[PDB]
Parts: sequence; C-alpha cells; structure tokens
Amino acid sequence: SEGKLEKLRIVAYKDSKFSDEVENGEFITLLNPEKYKFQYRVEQNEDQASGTSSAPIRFNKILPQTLEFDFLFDRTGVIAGYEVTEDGIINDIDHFKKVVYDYNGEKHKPNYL
Amino acid sequence: SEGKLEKLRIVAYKDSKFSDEVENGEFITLLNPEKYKFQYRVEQNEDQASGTSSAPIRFNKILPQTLEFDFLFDRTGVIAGYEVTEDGIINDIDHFKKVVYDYNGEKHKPNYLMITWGSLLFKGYLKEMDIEYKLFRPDGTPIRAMATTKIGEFVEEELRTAQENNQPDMSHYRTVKEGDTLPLMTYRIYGDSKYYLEVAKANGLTNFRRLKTGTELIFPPLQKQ
Amino acid sequence: TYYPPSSFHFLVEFTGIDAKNNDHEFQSVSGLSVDIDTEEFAEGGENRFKHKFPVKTKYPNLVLKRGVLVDSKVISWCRDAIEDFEFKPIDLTVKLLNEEHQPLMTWNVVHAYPVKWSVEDFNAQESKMAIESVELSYNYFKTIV
Amino acid sequence: TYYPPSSFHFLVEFTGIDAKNNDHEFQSVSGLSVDIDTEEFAEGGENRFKHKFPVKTKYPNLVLKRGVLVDSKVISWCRDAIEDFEFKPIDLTVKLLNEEHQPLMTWNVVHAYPVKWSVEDFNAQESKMAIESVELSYNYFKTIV
Repeated sequence: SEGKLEKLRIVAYKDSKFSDEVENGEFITLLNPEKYKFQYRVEQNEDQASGTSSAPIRFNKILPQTLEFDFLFDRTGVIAGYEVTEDGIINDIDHFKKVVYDYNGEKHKPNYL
Repeated sequence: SEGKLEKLRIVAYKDSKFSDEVENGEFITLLNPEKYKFQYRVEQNEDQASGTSSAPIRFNKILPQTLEFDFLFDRTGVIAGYEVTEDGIINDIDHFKKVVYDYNGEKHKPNYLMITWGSLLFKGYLKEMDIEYKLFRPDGTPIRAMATTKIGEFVEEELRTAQENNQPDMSHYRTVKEGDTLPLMTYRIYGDSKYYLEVAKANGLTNFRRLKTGTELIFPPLQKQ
Repeated sequence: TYYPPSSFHFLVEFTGIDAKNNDHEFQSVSGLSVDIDTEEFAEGGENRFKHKFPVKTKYPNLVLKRGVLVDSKVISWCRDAIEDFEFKPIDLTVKLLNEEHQPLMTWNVVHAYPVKWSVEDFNAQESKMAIESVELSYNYFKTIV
Repeated sequence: TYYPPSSFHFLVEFTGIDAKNNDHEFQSVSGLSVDIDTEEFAEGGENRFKHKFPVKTKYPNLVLKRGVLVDSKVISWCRDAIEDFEFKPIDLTVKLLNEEHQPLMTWNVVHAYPVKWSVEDFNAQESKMAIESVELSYNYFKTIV
C-alpha cells in the first residue's frame, strides 16, 4: 500500500481528550494541498539599564503554534476517478463547513479538530 | 429551463422577518458578476502566564460574515438582447441606488436586502460602495460604469437562539443496550461519574449494578442558585 | 475524404446589409478557428503530472481581403461604426463550394461588427493592385455539414 | 538498430469513439516527448557548481494534422467539448509500423481531451488542399516495445 495516494482527512471531536467523535463529522478531500506551513515563536524579556553594553535576555514564554494550507474544489469532469454531480460542489462545501466552522449546541462552541 | 442563463436579483424588505416587500424595490442586473467571495472569522482568548510552554485556549465569539462582488453597467449596443436607451445608464443606476442605499422615512433606516442568484441566498446590509463613470456621449450622457460593493450579514435575535439550540440544564432519555453501566453513562451526560445514585433514585432502581437491556431511563437536570 | 477538397472556391454572404454581387467576392478569408483557455494545479503527492482545467472558449477575429471597391455597402456599414460609434451587429455565412457550386460545408458566424479597415501603401515605382482589408469581431460560430 | 527505421508509416487509433477507417489516417503526428522541471540551490563553501533538484514531470500537447473530412467522429466529439463544456476523456494509441504493417513500437496516451481545432486560410489565387488541425491535452504516456 506504498503505491496508494493518501488523501487528507479532518475529523471533529466532542471532548478535550479527543476520544468521543461527532456523528457524521468526518471530511475527506478530493485534491490534496500543494504544501503546508508551520510557525514558532518564543518570547523573551529584554529590559536593561542605561550605560551598559549588553543585557542578559530572559525567558518569558512559548507562544501557540499555527498551521496554514489551501484547498481546491472542482466537479467539472476532467479528473480521473470522480463523477460529475447534479448539484456540483454544493454538498462538498456544506459538509466541509459543518465540520470545521458551525456552532454546536451540545457543547456551546465549534468543534475540536 | 436548465438552458436558461439566470440573472442576479436584489429585493428590498421592510421587516426583520423578511416578509413585507418594499413597493417597486426589486433590482435585476443585466450582466452577472464574474465571481464572489465570503469571509469567516472566529475569535479566541489567548492569555497565558509566564514560564509556561502553552496557553489555555478558550472560545470567545463568532464574528459577522462578509460578501463582496463587482458590477458592470453598459448601454452601448453590442450585447445581444438589449436596446440602446435615450438616456443611457441614468435610470439603471438611479434604480439600483434607491434599492440598496437610500434612507427610508417609514422605518428611519436603509432597507433590508435579500440577494439571490442560483444557489446563493444572503440577507443583510450595505456597508460600502464605489461607482466610477467611464464613457460618455458628446452631450455628457454616461453609457458605461463600474461598481464595487460590500455586504454585511444580518440575523434576527429570535432566530439566533433557535439556531444555537443550547442544551445539566435540560431533560434527557436513553434506552439501555447491552454493555452499558450506570456510572459510565452518567459521565457522558453530566461530565462526572458521581451522580449515579441520584439517577438511580429518580428511576426507582434497586439493583443498579446490573441493568436490563430494554429499560428506558430519565436523566433529570441539575438544580440552580 | 478519399480525395480531400481544395480551398480556392468559396463565397461570403452578409445578413442585414443590402446585397450587391460585388460585395460577395473576396480574395482571401481567415480566422475560422477556436481554442480553450486552461489553468494549472499541483496536487501534493502526485509527482507524475500537473492537473489542467478548462476555463473559457476563445475565438480570433475574422479577416477579409479584396481589391478596392469604391461603392461598397459593407464599407458604408463599417464607416458608421468607425466615425460615429453607431454599432449594429450582423450575421455572416462562409461557404466552401463543390463542383456544382453548392456548399460542401458552411460556417455560421454570429453577431459580428467592424474593428478595423485599411488600404495598403501606394508605390510609384511598382506595378500592383490596390488592396483593401476588413477585420470583424464576432461572438462564436457553428458549422453545418 | 543496425539500420534504423524510417518515420513515414504509422497509425492513430482512438478508444471511446465509434471507429471509422477515415479517422485513423493522418498526415502528421507531433508532441510525443517529456521533460523534468528543476530548482537550483547555492551551498555556502561549495564554489564548483550549484545544486539542482527535480520537481515535476511535464508533457506537451499532442498535435494531429490531415486533409479536411466532413463526417468525422473525432470532430463531433471535439464539438461537444468546445460548444457545450461536455468533457469525456479518451485513450489513444500511436503505432510506428514495420514492413509487415505490424508495430515496431507503440505509445499509450492516457486520458486525453480536446483543447484546439482549426482549418487553414483560404486563398483564391493558390492551388492547395484544405488542411485541418486538432490538438489534445493528456496526462502522461507509456511505451510498449
């Protein structure tokens, strides 16, 4: 199964331990992103007195991380393996938004991803 | 009617339930926009203490949505299906502004808008507009113009609580399946396993350590103040 | 075909302009073709090719040439657009003919109007015919055969 | 080989389109090639060369020419895509033949569709055949030999 092209997945969860799945809350893409990107930040305290040549910079804290990527949705009919649908991409985007964006009244918040 | 090219429409409304139409308040375009764009924002609280490697993240709010698109007005005479008018685009722009921009003295505000084209259906308010005039007849009558628009999103407050069906405050019922225990079910409903003796007393159970696999139980809410 | 046809026997006809026999005769016709604009996309994990998608169908302008004719109806129509911005699009038929002078195949050119008109340079030292050239913009074409 | 083969005897076949003998005969075929896109990098301290890395495999469009045929099945297929945006990709085989008319070598062209169609200019003063040209986009090819 080395030869299989794997596709990116996103699953929604109910609890902060990630063990209780939202029902019908799994999205699978049809085209993979080209690339993705991470970001890392560390903050220090840099106060010094006047008349001096350097400061011994101090550790403050580590800031939260960030991930970014782009997606493409297309149901025109030139990509091998898929069919043209009567309503195009209407149900693909509506299922994608239900997983990652919509407010959940059971937990009073959007979903864990 | 698959073969029909549908055109974008904008209708003005008087009430926040969108059931009472403004009279002569419907605009239909003659050329469709090329594309349109949406925007979504979620805000979090990210305070943390010094010395730590991660912050405790808490959901705060969902911010209002945004739609943007561009229009073209042209009465030169090369587009099939339409006629050249004596006054050009003067009445097209004046009717478009009366629907989306002008102040209404009956309601002391501008109009509520519904925007429909194909699969799209959007309710809200105008925020921004720019109109640029491009071609003219020799006597100064304009025949071409371009418009850029930004629309905000409106939800009435009675409909917000019905869409956020917010539910330890309400009542619940389940049916017992084989493999269920009373302290595990109490944890998934309340968030704590310690309420199992109050659930058993409210259902009249004496032998709660063995549940029979057809029983329907109630789960009462926790008391307030 | 078994023996394909030649390209030197054809007719150009206009709809919406008064007909004259001298406006149906041309030296050369060009521009009867089409293409599709596309876009590219690279999918992560797929290293054998990039994906390509269609966007729009595109047509070139239609170009007609002939010797100079002074009383042409087609040119009067071109002048109204060129000089006064009065535009009134027409339809056109291009016919490729057989030995009985009947069509082998035709092209239906839809909603055309003038964008260019010119006459080639004069030269006192050369023996040449004065040649006129007209170029038209149109929306699309269909074929009948 | 000891004596390499010539290039004037070949066959083009289509899969997914009704067959006719007149759609398998062509004047010329081109576009059977491939290339690899690369990127460059300069490493500090290494002054003899820059490094080069592969990124993607790239293929050109396939181009076919012949004399004009009026009842072609291939052209009807091209028109559905051109006029209505109905796309239904096909596979194709290019065969280079020996003296017994059997393949020396073949090319397997995968998932092709039409992007272009044209006919060359008419000229009342020249003796020429009307020539038709068709261009197809595809994903990749493989060879058998």
